[PDB]
Amino acid sequence: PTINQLVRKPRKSKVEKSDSPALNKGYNSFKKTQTNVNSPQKRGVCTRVGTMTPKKPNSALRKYARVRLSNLIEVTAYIPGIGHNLQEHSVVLLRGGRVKDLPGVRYHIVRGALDTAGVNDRKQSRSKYGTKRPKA
Amino acid sequence: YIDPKHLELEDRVVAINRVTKVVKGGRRLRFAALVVVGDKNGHVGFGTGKAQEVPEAIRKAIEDAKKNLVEVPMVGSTIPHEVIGVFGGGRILMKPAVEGSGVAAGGPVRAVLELAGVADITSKSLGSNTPINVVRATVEGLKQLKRAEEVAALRGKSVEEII
Amino acid sequence: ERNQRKVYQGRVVSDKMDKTITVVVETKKNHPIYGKRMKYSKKYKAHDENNTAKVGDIVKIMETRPLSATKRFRLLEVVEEAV
Amino acid sequence: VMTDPIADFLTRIRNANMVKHETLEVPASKIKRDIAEILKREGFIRDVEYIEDDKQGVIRVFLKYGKNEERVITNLKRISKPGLRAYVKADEVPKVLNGLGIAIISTSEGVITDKEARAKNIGGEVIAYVW
Amino acid sequence: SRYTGPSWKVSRRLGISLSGTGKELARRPYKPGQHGPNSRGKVSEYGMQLTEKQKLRHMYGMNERQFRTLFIKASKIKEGKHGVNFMVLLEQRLDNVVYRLGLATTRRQARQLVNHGHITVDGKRVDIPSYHVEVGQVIGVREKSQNISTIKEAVEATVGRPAFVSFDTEKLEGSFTRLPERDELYPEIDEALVVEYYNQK
Amino acid sequence: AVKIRLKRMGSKKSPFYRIVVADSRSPRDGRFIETVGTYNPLKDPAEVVLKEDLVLDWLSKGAQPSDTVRNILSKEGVMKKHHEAKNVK
RNA sequence: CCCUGACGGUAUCUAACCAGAAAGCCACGGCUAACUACGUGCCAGCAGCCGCGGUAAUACGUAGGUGGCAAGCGUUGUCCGGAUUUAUUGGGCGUAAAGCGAGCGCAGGCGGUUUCUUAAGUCUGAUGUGAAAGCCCCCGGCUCAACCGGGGAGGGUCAUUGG
RNA sequence: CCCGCGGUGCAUUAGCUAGUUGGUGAGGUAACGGCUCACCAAGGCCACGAUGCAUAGCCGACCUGAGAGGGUGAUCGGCCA
Repeated sequence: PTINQLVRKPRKSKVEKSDSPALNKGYNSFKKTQTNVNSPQKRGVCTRVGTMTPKKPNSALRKYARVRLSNLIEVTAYIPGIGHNLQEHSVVLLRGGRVKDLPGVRYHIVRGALDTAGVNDRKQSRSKYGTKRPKA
Repeated sequence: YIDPKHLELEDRVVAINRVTKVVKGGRRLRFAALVVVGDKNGHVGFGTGKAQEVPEAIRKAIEDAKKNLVEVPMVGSTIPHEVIGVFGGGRILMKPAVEGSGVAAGGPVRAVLELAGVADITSKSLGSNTPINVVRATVEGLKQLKRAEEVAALRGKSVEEII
Repeated sequence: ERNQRKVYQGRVVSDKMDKTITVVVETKKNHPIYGKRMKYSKKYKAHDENNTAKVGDIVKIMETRPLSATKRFRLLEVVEEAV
Repeated sequence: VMTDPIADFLTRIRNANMVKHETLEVPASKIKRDIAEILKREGFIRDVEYIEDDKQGVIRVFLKYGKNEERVITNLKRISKPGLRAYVKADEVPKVLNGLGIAIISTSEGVITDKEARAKNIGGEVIAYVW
Repeated sequence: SRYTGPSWKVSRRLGISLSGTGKELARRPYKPGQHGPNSRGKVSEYGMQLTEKQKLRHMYGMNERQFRTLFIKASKIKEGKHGVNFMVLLEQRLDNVVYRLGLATTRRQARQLVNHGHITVDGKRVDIPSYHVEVGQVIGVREKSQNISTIKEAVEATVGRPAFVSFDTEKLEGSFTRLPERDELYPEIDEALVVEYYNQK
Repeated sequence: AVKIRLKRMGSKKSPFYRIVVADSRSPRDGRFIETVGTYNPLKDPAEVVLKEDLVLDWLSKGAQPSDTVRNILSKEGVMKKHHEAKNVK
């Protein structure tokens, strides 16, 4: 533009948005829900369990859950590793991370942090998957 | 003019490319090579050639690369002034630097700059990053470098009158 | 009285009130991001012992003390009259 | 309509330089004559002759070429523009092309080169870069 | 931490001796592990700058934080270059002073001698090996208990005494005469690859 | 109630003090009017630096020292000069 | 002259004895430094982006080896950079996204040559002020360093007065 | 206590004010003043963004960037509530 056009109407940039938006929450206790309080994790209770089939061209039955969070908004979350122990109404912890298997899943549960349990064969990257060091 | 290829020259591969041509039935494949050539004293050329295997390709390219060479003036391991070289969607800015600072330059341009004996210079690519056009733009920008003596000769002045 | 107040210059704009006139003082100032100079205006109220000066006059005013809810200036002199 | 006669002068010089012929004529003005003298003193122009009949003009410039017909001015640029003016302070005077080129500055004591201004320690409006 | 491993795998991985030319690369000059004798293709220009940096870091046995702070400090001189001033500040640390003087064979031994409290600068004891020895400071050998087995023997066999080091083998005092120069200091590895390695850190 | 008092500036167990003239309502390490010298409780014969041409000017305007400031202002011979200017004229 | 320590028998210094009590986390297909075995067979699983897995997988899971850092090492969240991807510095509109279907015109933005004058912008000098602590420069003290202290510069689109 | 200048989003928020704007006098306060009264008049502010709605204590400073900038106002100091 001419610099007179710029002075009449300035430049405006684009606005960025998270991909873990249910992790900036607020309570639903006294009045309403507040957005200032960016968290690294949130916890919740799993209202179902089970399996689902991935996109094209993968092929599997990937384990997942649906979870209600402390701020009372609902999301589905992937449960990783080989073999878990999660049943209805067990309390879990979520972190960010999006799976590329199917739409609608944007979170991971963290193993070995609440009712969820670490996987019981691992020997190589136990800091993920929440396995303690074995004397073997 | 021709800097004639009769020196001690250390070449360098900058890129290779699997390139096809579909014919009746299936597919043909060649290899294209991009090579630089210089002596780390102020003479640098680029050249490319293609063949059916990688050694034959790089050979034909060094053949081509030696046919062209540029003079690349400098004033004590640092370019005389600041230039911007543009060639078809590749824009490259080059600045004089401080003594012992190094070369801060990207992949293609640093090969060109190091094989001419440049030691301290800053660069930036405000353009596309296709290796051939980056190399061509860089050489296009060195050709604009002016010696301090030539300017004083063209005008009716002496040096130490314009510096 | 070795300390000094502020005097200004402007062209009278309203003269409807009794003993009070609005004076616009005009100046140019730059843009913070871009360079060029824009013009800027602010209006002042000044006191008139007898409702003398009229529109288009080029006046000077001086700072006093609160004389009302809005007026803080008095009329020094008329420099150049409109016709 | 014409709004920048200094820019028109500069573009005449650059246009007639790139096509490499040896004369040029412009309508005269007190500022263009000043920068024609500054261009003559440093070694970009060969000569300048002043005709004047019944309107402002004119000014005739004689360009200059190397020994193998190469060009002594390589480009030329207008810095302060009507629409965004550029003022410079005594410690902000620019050095175009590491001293191998000149800048032209108007001060309270003339229209002078950028060396003569950082030797006097003043600043002003910046007209042009010629390198 | 410092390091305690086999110390000789380290030289076979950099391709440089690191131990006073006493040959760790005598037999098998290749790298450790299964794929040692069977080398493979080219190395990037990231591998080259990394390998130079690791060569210098393992020469004088320091950690990565301290290496980087020393490098950032050498950059505030602006009298000379930036790799020369670095490799020269590296030499003025009390461990190299004990190595060069000749009271110890290795640098690990010199480090343990200055750590366990057996040396003194200007009479006062100093215990920490990253100390910065300035020019003209006679460092001594704790004239309390200078009758130890290994110090005695390693003063006899002088494999290398430089042109900037002064010393007398009776009172056991040494000092730097003046600052060294690159010609006098490993003109073999680099100081430019290392400077480039820290440009994009 | 202008005062002349000490102000702590050490780390945890190595204290240092600035000699400062402050309104008495202010916090010990808060706002002050100006600084007048320095004092070091370590350094076995303790170190005092001070201007002593502003101390004599504040003293004659009604400022008042604390107990330690008076001790280290008499070891410097500033109270004698106040004595010889006021009750002598 | 004389008189007072919560920390506290704290820091510290001297003597004897013993290599004895004190190393883990991530990665190794390309980006990006570091590879071979066995198990399994589009399953179980992995992924930041490309993408792996259907009988000889350096991409899954173990073992051996190797690389990076180290009393820490990885993961998630938030912000600036890379991003000239809102471009004053520093981009564009024939066909890639982008010239209103065209005119007439109030306010605004910008304007030919020249003599004298003014000093609003512009340039420049002197004085006041822009706290202390911070970043930075020189010097000094804790065995070194973090840290602590002394003397300076810097930072205004600032005010007043003279060219 | 009064004044110049400076730091936020929305025009899918354009009209807002009736002690409101000015004068005469009286009361009142440390103090000037619509600060509050009685009378007289019809003024004041707005595209150079009034009004309304949403969000926010402000600064020395701190992180990042070649710079111009952008993002924060926790420990420590100043002002406010």
